[PDB]
Amino acid sequence: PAKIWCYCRMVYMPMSYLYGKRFVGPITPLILQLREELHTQPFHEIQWRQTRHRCAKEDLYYPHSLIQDFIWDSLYVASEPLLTRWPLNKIREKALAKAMEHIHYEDENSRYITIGCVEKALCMLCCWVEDPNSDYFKKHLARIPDYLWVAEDGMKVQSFGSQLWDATFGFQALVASNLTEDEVGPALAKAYDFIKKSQVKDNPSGDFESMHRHISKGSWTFSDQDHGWQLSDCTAEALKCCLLAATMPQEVVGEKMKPEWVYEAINIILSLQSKSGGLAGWEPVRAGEWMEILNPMEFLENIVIEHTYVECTGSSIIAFVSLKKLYPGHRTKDIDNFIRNAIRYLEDVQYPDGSWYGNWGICFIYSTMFALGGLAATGRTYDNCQAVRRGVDFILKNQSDDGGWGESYLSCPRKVYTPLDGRRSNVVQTAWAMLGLLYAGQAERDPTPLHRGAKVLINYQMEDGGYPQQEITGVFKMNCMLHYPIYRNAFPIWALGEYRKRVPLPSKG
Amino acid sequence: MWKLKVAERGNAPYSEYLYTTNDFSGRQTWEFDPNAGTPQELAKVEEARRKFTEDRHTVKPASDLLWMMQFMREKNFKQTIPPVRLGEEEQVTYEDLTTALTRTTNFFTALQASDGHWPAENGGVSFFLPPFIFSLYITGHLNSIITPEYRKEILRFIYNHQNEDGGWGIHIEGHSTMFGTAFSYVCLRILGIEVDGGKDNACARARKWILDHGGITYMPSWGKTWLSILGVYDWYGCNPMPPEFWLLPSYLPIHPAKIWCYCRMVYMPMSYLYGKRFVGPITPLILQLREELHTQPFHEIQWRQTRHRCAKEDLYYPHSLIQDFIWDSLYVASEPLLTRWPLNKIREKALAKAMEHIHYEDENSRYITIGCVEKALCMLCCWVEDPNSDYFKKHLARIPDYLWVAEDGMKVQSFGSQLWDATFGFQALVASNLTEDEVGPALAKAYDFIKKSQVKDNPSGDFESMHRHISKGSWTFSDQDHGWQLSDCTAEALKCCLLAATMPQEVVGEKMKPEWVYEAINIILSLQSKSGGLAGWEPVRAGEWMEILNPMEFLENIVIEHTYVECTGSSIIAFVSLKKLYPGHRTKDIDNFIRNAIRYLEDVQYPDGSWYGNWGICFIYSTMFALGGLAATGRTYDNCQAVRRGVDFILKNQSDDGGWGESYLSCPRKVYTPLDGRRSNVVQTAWAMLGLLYAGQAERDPTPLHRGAKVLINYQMEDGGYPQQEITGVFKMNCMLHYPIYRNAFPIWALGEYRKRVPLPSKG
Ligand SMILES: CCCCCCCCO[C@@H]1O[C@H](CO)[C@@H](O)[C@H](O)[C@H]1O
Ligand SMILES: CCCCCCCCO[C@@H]1O[C@H](CO)[C@@H](O)[C@H](O)[C@H]1O
Repeated sequence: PAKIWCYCRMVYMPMSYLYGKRFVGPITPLILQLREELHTQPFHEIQWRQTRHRCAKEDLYYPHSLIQDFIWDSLYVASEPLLTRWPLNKIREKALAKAMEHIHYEDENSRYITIGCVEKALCMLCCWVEDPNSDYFKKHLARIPDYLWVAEDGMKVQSFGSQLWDATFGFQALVASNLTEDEVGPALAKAYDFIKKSQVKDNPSGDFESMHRHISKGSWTFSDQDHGWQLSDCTAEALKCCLLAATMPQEVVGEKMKPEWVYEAINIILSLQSKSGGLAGWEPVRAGEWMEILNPMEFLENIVIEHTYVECTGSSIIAFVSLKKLYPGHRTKDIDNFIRNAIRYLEDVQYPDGSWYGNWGICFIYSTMFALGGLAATGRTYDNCQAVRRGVDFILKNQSDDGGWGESYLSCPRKVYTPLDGRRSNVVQTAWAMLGLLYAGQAERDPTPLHRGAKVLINYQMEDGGYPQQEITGVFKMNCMLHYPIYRNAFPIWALGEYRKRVPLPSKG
Repeated sequence: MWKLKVAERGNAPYSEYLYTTNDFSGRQTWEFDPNAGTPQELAKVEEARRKFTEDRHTVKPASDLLWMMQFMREKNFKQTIPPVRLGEEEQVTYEDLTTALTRTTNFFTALQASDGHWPAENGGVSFFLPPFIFSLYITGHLNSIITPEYRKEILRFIYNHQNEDGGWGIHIEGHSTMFGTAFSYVCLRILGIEVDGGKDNACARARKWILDHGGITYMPSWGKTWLSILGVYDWYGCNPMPPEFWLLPSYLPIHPAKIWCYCRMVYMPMSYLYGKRFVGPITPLILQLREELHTQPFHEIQWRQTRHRCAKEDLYYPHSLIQDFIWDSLYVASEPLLTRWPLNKIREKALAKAMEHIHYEDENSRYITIGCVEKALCMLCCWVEDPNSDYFKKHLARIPDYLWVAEDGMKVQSFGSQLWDATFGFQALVASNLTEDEVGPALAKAYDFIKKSQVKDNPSGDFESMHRHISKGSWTFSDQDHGWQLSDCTAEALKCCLLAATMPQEVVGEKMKPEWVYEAINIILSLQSKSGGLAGWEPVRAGEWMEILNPMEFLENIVIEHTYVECTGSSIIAFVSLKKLYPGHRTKDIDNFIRNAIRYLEDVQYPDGSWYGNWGICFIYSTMFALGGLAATGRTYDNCQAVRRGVDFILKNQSDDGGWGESYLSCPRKVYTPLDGRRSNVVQTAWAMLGLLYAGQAERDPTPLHRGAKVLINYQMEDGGYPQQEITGVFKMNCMLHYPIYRNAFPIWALGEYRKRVPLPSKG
């Protein structure tokens, strides 16, 4: 269990307990009258041993391997005839007790706001079937209304919080944009104090070490401080925000953080790193890529084991480069080595077409922006450099009739980069492309394409404010999708803030 | 008193009469004449021996000079042309290049053209000869087969290349290995030579290196398995390899029809030997030699916990945790069961199936099976079953087909390479301009041999559904007597045939029928992967996760095959060349295959602008083939994807005079270290020039090409050829190979197209 991914470990463990207990819910009169219409054959007059392997051709993304199917088939006859009529009392009871105590130790440290709606829902049943009358069940029931949400359509369910990530992105956009009226100072302070208060500093309760978990010291979460989960992606943006706000005057933004807490964040970031370059999100490395053969699901990919993410590597390298300007005072001979290790990783992930796709945003250029931002930091030029011109040429070759950029939700799963969505464009994707191209120093090279890129943004501006474009603009594990409501405004303002700073574009009137 | 002569002895050559397929089409044999002698020519042998003995440190390999010496009397050309030398950036004209070609081509084509090819050699690594010595010692025919005059030659071969530090190498240019050192010491000691401490008899020197490395328990699994048969090691100290893997309905994920052919044909005799638990007789030499080797008493040590002790010098691919756990579980699953209470039915059926599979395989292979080690092990496998038979005698009869002699002592040739080198030489000759036009008879005398070298008959018996692939009009790497499909040689053979097809009939002779090429095209199209490219023997079996079960630790990617870039480039250039002659077979399929293969080449490219190969030791060896296969589909240079990367990589890396060089350790480390003293080699420079030429850089900027051509004329010998001696070959990223004719085949090929591409006008 100390080898598999954290999400799979915390999801399948309640599944393991439920399978071991063979728990079946009460058969209400609705169940008996509804179980007949679903199945095309009679409910109890069918077979089940040979019906286990029937995969649909519509929901099949990663088919099972021969070895995996053979292992499951062997285990079916190894376990069911044994641990159902003559169950090993000692082994099964110890396994159930260990699962129960692990779930109890995990939920207490997670403050009952555990990762995933499905995982929390399954854990609620797992703890209810053990003791319907307790306090853990009541506290789990109390945090249920923390996930429901309302929109233009009916009520929906929010998988997890994202206030910290969007707040950091908005703060970075605001500070990058020129303070014209300078009245954003109070809002910047009222967000900075919240950001400071959002830092997770306490260790998980109990013996977190040697319990299939990693050490957390001054780390950041993705949802809120109440969770207490280390994630290198959000920490890299938080450190950049803190460093950029550090140089701002004290009299305008307020007090500043102590310079000793950043060392813990640097140590945590350096803790997560692979042997060939880059870093993962939660754990550095467990095993090889051959562990994915045992994937139970068929509509996802790369779930059992983690992998290195290019966006996190780019954010970490740009954060480390930004730190050098302020003060070099911690492991001068180690940060340079880490940067050298990370530099060669970015070149490997590049595809021959000149672009490499990400893992969270639905685009072949979403990770390109972060890579270009993290590549120009180490002095990578454009006239004479390796792999820098490939992304620029890829971006230039692919545009709309008016210079816009667009893709489709099926582009990433097929890994083909199909932009045929009607030759349309979106504000978020165009802003991402412009920001990525800006880090390459193309403003002084040839800003003529940038003129239409900026002009295709002003028309989409609403008189009431904001941009009315509505798209998911997010992917999850190459099959699932995600939506962000503030990306419509956060990124265009960020791009327009640096558009004037890079190229003055003089015009008296 | 050694004369090199074609065999022509199909009726009882040494001990048993054998059967040929095309009247000994290229059979290689060597005989020690009893009455040969010359007052002055025989004196050259001592000079050849002493030159290598004194320049072993500076030059590790040795080109075959005594072999080509014998052909100087048979063809007394006596040509006198000084080596043309140009300096101070003087532009060369057609005259100097034509003179150099006239001097370096006539003797090359007169070296050997009677049969239709040139005798080539592999790379002497001193790795598979101790198996032959052990086999001959265990069969009792060592005295009958190995004459005493061969003993001094093999002793000199062993002594000529020995590391002064004590630790030998896996290949000729190795450094501080345990397998090679131990095997060489055992083979030298078992042939009746005592223990001394001199420079010639360096047993005492090797004692210090053997003893200070934890005995002989740090050698790889092959060494332990081999010494367990000779009464030196114990079966409990190695890993279990049950012979029951061949009993399955071929539905399990691991079946013999899934693993590579070489591994399947090598480990099967190992499986039989492990199942039978056969141990050779303990001669008085064995008991007196088993004590000095081990640092502890022979029988007073443990073996169950000594199975996992890997040396830090001969470790390239460490074992995985799952593999070690599987072996540990199998050790207690099989040994307590199938040793004291063996399953009679299962074990007997497994042994019978292994025996019948070996017998069916050797008959179809004409007893010239792949690999010296595999043949040596199969000889023991068939001898322990029936010491008095005909298969054993016929195996014993083909033993002298592998021994070879060079400037150093007698060596062993792993496999034949006459067809590959003959095709390369023919391609070079036809690409070079026919100045005197007298190469026509030699071209015909090689073309008829090439036509006769085609394998057309199916393997005897039910070759299909026997873990083998269909062969129809295929080509082998060694000779037609083998009958093994290989897409690499077929691609070059088809190009040679197509290029010779457009030549006039009156000058080269008759031509092949246009119906046989369809079978070759079908065979080539049969081998292809689902993502692009193709393998050598089988299209695809499983994924890349099968390599976790690798038993060896000094190699990599042995259990399963892989796609080779060089073969893909050769196939695509052959297919493009075929379109010019006549499109008449699957017009909608060849284009699809080319489209599939095009995208494969882009993927294998490294970010540095170059991708290394698998057979030549260079990061640019595969680059030449890729560039040759990429410019065929209209890939330009000014505006194209990935074409400029290789050109920039080649331009950025040069010598002080524009030369190119690498090191044997560059490919294993995948770093492309050229720091060999900033030197260069003729073969590598010719490869680089040929690869750059396909990119159309002759009209772009031929200024770098001037020095690239000039650094070649100086290396030209007045007697002909180039004296540079390097292996210029790699095998599975750890082993090395040598080619003796690459010194001449490639420079002439480059010079032939140098004048054709850029005229370089100069009136005088
Ligand atoms: C200490 C040794 C106890 C011997 C078996 C106890 C009697 C049966 O006990 C049961 O046996 C079944 C099959 O083994 C399983 O259900 C469990 O082992 C156990 O509950
Ligand atoms: C149908 C079962 C017959 C007996 C199987 C015993 C377990 C297999 O084991 C083998 O069986 C041989 C034949 O009995 C015996 O020589 C030994 O028990 C053992 O070698």
